[PDB]
Formats: sequence, C-alpha cells, structure tokens
Amino acid sequence: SRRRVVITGMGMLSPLGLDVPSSWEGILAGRSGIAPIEHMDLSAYSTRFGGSVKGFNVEEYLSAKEARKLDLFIQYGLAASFQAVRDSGLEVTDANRERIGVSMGSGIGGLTNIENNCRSLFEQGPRRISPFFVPGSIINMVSGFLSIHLGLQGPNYALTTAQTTGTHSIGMAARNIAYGEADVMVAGGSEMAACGLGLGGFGAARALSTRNDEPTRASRPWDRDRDGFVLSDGSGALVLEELEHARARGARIYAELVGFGMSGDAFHMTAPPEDGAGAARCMKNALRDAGLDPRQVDYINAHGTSTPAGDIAEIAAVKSVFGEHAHALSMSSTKSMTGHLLGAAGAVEAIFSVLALRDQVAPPTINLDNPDEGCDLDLVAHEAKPRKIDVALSNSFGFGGTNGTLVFRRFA
Amino acid sequence: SRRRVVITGMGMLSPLGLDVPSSWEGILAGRSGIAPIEHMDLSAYSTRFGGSVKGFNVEEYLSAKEARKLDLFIQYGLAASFQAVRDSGLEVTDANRERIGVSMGSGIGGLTNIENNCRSLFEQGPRRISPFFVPGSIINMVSGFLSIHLGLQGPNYALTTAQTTGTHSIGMAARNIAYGEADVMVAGGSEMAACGLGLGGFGAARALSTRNDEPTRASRPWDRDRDGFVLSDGSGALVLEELEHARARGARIYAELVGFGMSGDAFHMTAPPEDGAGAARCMKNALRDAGLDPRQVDYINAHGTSTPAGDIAEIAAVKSVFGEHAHALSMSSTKSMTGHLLGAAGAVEAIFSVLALRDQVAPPTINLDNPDEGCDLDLVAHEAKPRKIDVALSNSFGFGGTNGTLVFRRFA
Ligand SMILES: [K+]
Ligand SMILES: [K+]
Repeated sequence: SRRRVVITGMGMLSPLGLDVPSSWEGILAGRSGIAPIEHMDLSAYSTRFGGSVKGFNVEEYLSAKEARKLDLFIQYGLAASFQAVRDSGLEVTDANRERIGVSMGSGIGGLTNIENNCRSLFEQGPRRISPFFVPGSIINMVSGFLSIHLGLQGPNYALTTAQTTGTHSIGMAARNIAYGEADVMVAGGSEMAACGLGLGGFGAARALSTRNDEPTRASRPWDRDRDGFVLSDGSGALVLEELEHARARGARIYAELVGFGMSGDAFHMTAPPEDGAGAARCMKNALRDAGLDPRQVDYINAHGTSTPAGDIAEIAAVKSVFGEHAHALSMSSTKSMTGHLLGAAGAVEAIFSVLALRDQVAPPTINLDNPDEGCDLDLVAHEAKPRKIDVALSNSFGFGGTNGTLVFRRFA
Repeated sequence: SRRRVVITGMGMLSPLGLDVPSSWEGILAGRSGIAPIEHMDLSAYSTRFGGSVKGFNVEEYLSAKEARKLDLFIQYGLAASFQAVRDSGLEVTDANRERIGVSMGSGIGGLTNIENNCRSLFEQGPRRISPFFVPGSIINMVSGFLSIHLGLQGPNYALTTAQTTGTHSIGMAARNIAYGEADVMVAGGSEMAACGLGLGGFGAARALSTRNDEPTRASRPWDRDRDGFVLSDGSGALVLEELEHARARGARIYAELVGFGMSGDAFHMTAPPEDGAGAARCMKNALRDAGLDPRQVDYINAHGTSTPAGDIAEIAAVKSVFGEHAHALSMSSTKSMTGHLLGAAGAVEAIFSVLALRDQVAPPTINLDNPDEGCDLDLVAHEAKPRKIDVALSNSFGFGGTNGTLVFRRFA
C-alpha cells in the first residue's frame, strides 16, 4: 500500500551553528545559543534577546547579486536546503528531476523585508518599493528558488501552520513519496521574525520571556519559573527518499520516517487545552500511522516551548498516550538551548530526533532547575543521556491549536 | 486503493458577489467586477483599480468583537468557509469532529494588518502594536479560527503557494480524504492584498495592467493588447467529502473531484517557460491521477491571468497535452471578469468549474477582442456557451513556477 521513506540528507542553520554537525555538538554539550540581539536597537522592547544565526555568509550558497533580492528567511531556507541536497549525494538529472520536489515553509515569512518596504512606502511613497519585494518575501519562494537553482520539477509547494510548519512540511512531503507523486522531496522550514514586528507582536501578546538579565536561562521548559518562549531564527531541511530509490544509488540512510500524525485542538487561538487532548490525538494518529504501540517509543523531542500552559499540556498528553511507559521513555525540549525557531522549529527538531537515533543519546532539557507540579517524567534535565533509542518522536503544537507529530525509527 | 471524493458544499466572496450564486450569475452574464478602488487613496500609484469585495458585512458571520482582531483575508476566508459548511448541511458532532478538518490558505496573508502595525511601530514604537497582531494576521489562522468556531478536530493546516494556493489547498485536502486521514475537509483560499504594499509591490514589479481609464477592460486574457494582471480580493471554500460518508447522510453532491496534479517549472521566479512545459506536465499528472485520457476533457478554466508571457504558455501547454482535441474542448479565463484573486484564485475557479458542470455551460472569456498569434482555440470569447461538460479542469500556475491542476467530473 505504501512505499517506505528514509532520510538521506540534512541541513541546518540554528542559533548553535551554521550547519548540522556544529549545531548538534552544541545540543549534546548543553550549550545555549541565546544572547542579547546585536543586529538592531531593542532598548524600547520588553524582550531583548533571541536565538540569532551568527556569522551567516549567504555567499557560500548564492552570489551577492542573487542573495540581495531575498529576505533572510529565504536565504536561511535555501542554505539548509543546499546543505541537505549536498549531504544526500543525490545527482539531479533529466532522468529524475520530475521525481524530485520541494516543500519548504515558514510561519510568518518575510517580515523583515515587509518592514523595510513599509518604511519606504510611508516616507517616499509607492514608486520606491523594490520590484523584487513580492518574489523575495512571500513564503513559497524558498521552494520556488530552490527548484530553479537545482532544476527540480517534482511537487513544489509550501506550508504555513505557524509553530508547526516544519513538522507538517516534512510529514506531507513524506506522503508525497508514499503516494507515488515523488521519489525525493526536500522538506523543512525557515524563519527570521527577529525584526521589530516579530518581537513587538509577540511582546504585545506577552508571549515571550522577559529575562533580559540572563538570556541563556530564559528558555526553561517545565521549570516552575518559566515566563514564555524565546524567539529564535534559522532553518532545517531534510532530503526524504523512497527506500528502493536510495538503495539503488547506495545512499547513506540516517533513519526511517515511519509515522506522521495531525490534529486540531479546536480550543483557543493561542493556548492549548490543559489536558493536551489535541496533542494526545496527534501522537496517537502518528503512532498508528507507523504501526507502533506506545511502548515502542524511546525518545520524544517535545514542542516544549517554555510557556506556562503549553509545557504542562504536553505532559498531560504524553501521560495519557503512553500510560506507565511515560516513565520509561525520555523526553526533552531542545528549545531549552535553541530557543523557538517557530516555523523552522519542527524542521530542526526532526533533525535533532534523527541524530538522537544515530548517536543513541537523548539531548538535555537545560535550565530545568525546579520542575513544576506534574513534571515528574524523565525530562533529561541538564545533561545529555546516552541510552537505547529505537524510535523517536517529534511534536509541534502551534497557534490555532494546530498539531503535528513525526515518528522516526532506526533503519534496517 | 483510494476512497472517492465529492463536493457537497461551496462558499465564496468575489468581486462579483458576496456568495456563490450571486458571483456565478455575474460570471454567466459576462459581468466585470473590476472598478477603481474606493477604500484608499491610489493617486500616487501606477494602477488604481481592482476587484474589490463590495458590501461585505463580517457580522453576518462573526460578532464585531471577534471580527476586529482579524485581517480582512481571515474574515474573507471564514465567511467562504462558513457559507460552504452551511451549504453542505453537515452536522458536526462528537462522533465525527475528529474526522473533519480544514486546509484554507493564502498567498500573502495579512498585508493590511502588517501595514497598519508597521505604521504604529514606526510612529509610536513597539508597545503600540496590537496584542492580537500575530494571531490575527498569519496565514494558518483561517484554518485556526474556523476549527475553533466549528469544533473541528481533523487535519488542520494551510498552504501558501502564491497564485496557486487555492488549487493546491483543495487537491491536498482531497488527498487527506483519499488517504483515510479525514472524511471531510473544508479547503480553499482567501486574499486581500489590495493595500499599499500589495499594489505597490506588484506595480514595482510592473506586473499589473495600468488601464486606469477603462478598468472593466483591463483583464483580457489572450488579447494582443493585454498589459498584466488585475489584482482582486476574496475567497472560495469547498466542503470535500468521502463518497460513502456523503451518501450515508443524503448529501447533495455537486460533482466529483477525480484528479489532482502538481509540477514545478524550474525556470524563472515570475515568468513561465514559452512552451508551458511545466503546466503541461501538471495537467498530464492530473489527468493520469483521474484515470482520464485528454480527449475526455470538455472544459478548462484557465489560469489565464492577462500577462503576455503566461497566457501564451498556457496555450502552448494545452495544445501539447490535448493535441487535436485542443480544438474541441472549450477553455476560458474567468479572471477576465473576476480579476486575479491570487491565493484565492484557485478556490473560486474550482467553484466556477463545478458550477460549469452543474449548469452545463462554459463561462466566457470577456474582453477577448483581438486574440494574439496562436490564440486560436475555442476560448469562449465574449459570452457564455452552453455545451456538454462531463469533465472540467482548473489550472493555476504561480510565482516560483509552481503549478497545480484539479480535475472535476459529473457525479454518478
Ligand atoms: K519537537
Ligand atoms: K483556473
């Protein structure tokens, strides 16, 4: 009924590194990538730190002339995409390019570019807007430009499901491959909302931590002194591949993507329900899609955003799905270190989940000094935990109560 | 292998009407919905007309208090969604709500809201941004709020593939139902980019017609004196339903959704290739997905945007897919009347395609006074053409060279 889908390539920019292996070394070491933001003047803002991408040089991937039309969220998406296509060793030919596509998305897209063109329009009027504004700032153009730069002719689209984007992108790209619409898909997410509208919009909603004096401690999922999420930038991308197609060309396979689930809370615009019953259904859907019993799960990479309401819902949902086995699995939030990459969070965390399968180690939940009422599971507090990981889950639960769960598994 | 998917409900706001049947009466009569734009001062702009939604009253759907947080693209999406859920006669219960989802998207989303919050931020600083800015302006919240207002717990996501959004949303929602992930999906698209950044961004790219003296004549697909697309607002939404589920409750079925195809040009950021070879592959994929031979197609609702390069590519692609039969089918662009609803274009045109199957009539391509070189097919110039329509196709081809084709068919 379904062809099998594996991960043959990965790419990343995060607040911990300009590629995957540098970012992952950071994760394993408990390193925070959070810091006061240098690129702009945040003095008037109630929050002043974030996970920024540091030292990014777009001209590793594109000429200065190409790069200049494109919002940072696009540059970030192409870079992760390029890394991953490279990482995969895939050679794109006339014989396969119609079988290779792209699903790279974003939660908010080109907010920086829109900001800047907004300034021009207000001060100098319509004619000063760039002619590349639209193509260089709408969300589908990570997918757009990547297909052009790589001559990829397969399914070409983009999701935008806020903080769940990255997770849904990967899952539905795998469904493209399982359905026969593609053999290969580049999927993932990118974001750069660290601009005045991003930080101010999230500040206005009071959704962000305001621990300005100690930014590396701001993101503390399941800690009783948590005060909101930490906004972060970057991108993740995976090369998904039908199993036989990868065997045929001798691909290195990191892991198998076995399950994808989805759900809606149908509850509230920004807050999850106390019992996490939407997240519970999503994980259950993802497990059944993988043909798995809850007891076969060894590691969960949580959404774990460091909001009061969400961290606790996620515990409820895990306890209700997994029962007693909730105490045997390890769950951690690597947002404790990376911050919340929004639409890219799902993508980088899928990659963290795959790496956790490769190296048999559960990354840590840093800053988990005083676990709140109920937060009594193995949350890998403080430091990496080597252990058996056969099956690894990655959740994302975003505004609009939109939920997504991926299930990965060691390959053989 | 696949469950069968039918259309049981439809909703719409367009520049021709505040619902489906008013909009469709306009279409059949050759009525243009294009007019100089009243809602803002366009004097400094090189284009000054558009397809606006006229007389919209959001309080038919939501309280003033609800409505006020939400960008117009969201209001427009919920309204079409509500219409269509209503139109369908579906009763949402605890027994089915986990089987009912939403895929409603947009190409650019809340550009108006972002504009306004941009002004506040510039003049008055961060603290003046609304706390509802983010939830009320990001694209996934049509889906978000609809699932909350209707208690829908099934798959919840949103696409953003620019001018192809509406087409992809519907196609992938049908795939949700064919796969077993849902029995029912509300899918479609909404847009309101008629704000300074929209009109100015598209003006800066020189992509818009500038026929300000005669706006009802600006949109003239395949006419030799065409000078770019006409920007338009609104929304379409369809209730997709597994076939047995609809039979079981005695649903009225408009038509069957039998095919969905996708492709990438991999060519250019904004311009299609001269031969339309990407669009050709997309239609071919869509036909094969439907189990259909080209000769079985009676009517095509074209992308037909009134750009020089795109209108002509689409002819090339149709001639190459359909061969001699290209001269027996009828193709028309209802953008001649509606203008280009961008991310909603696909959604309203899917609805036009379904209505064309219901009433056995091909809508007209208005303004097609002098067909360009090569534009010698039956393009239903000027006035509606009653005829046999068993099978109807709807194309969309958007920036990034992203392509989508839907195939509908009379039900029995
Ligand atoms: K996660
Ligand atoms: K169309």
